[PDB]
Amino acid sequence: RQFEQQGKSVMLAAGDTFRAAAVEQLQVWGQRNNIPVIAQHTGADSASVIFDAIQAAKARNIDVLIADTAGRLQNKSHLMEELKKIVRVM
RNA sequence: GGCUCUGUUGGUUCUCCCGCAACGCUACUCUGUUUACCAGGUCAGGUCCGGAAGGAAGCAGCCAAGGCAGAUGACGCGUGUGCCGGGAUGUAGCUGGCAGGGCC
Ligand code: ALF
Repeated sequence: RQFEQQGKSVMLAAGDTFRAAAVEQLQVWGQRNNIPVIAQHTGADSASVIFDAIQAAKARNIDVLIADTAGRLQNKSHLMEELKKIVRVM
């Protein structure tokens, strides 16, 4: 809504396929803002979803795209490598 | 100014197979101690046979070994990691691009 206020078009992307009902939550937040939200399912690859979200945003000429991520502790290296994979794909 | 679904293509999930790299799981054995005579070995002391030479049954101690524990390698069972790994397969499910219609 903050980015919806000055007239910038906003689209949301769900990057958490791990936690339960995160997709549905961001879909609720997306419905409250009356803006399209791109997500697939729980368990899906996050980097792929975010990638497709950016591609779609480029095709739909979306001004601002916000990409969510899964909650992760810093002491976990594999999740850090996953996030690095997300960035690398982006 | 947005959206949906077809044509084509890129991913992803599930089922099956496999490679590399990156994180995590039992039963046995090594040490800690334990088990009087009635599994075994060495068997002190003592005792049995003998003039002598020497053998003998065998307690304790010790070592296996049998109970109970502290953890060591391979078998057995798993995976929200990376190479968007390589493949098989869906009449599948989800997502994106493009050629676009049409709906507003
Ligand atoms: F949405 Al969360 F940990 F609760 F990423």
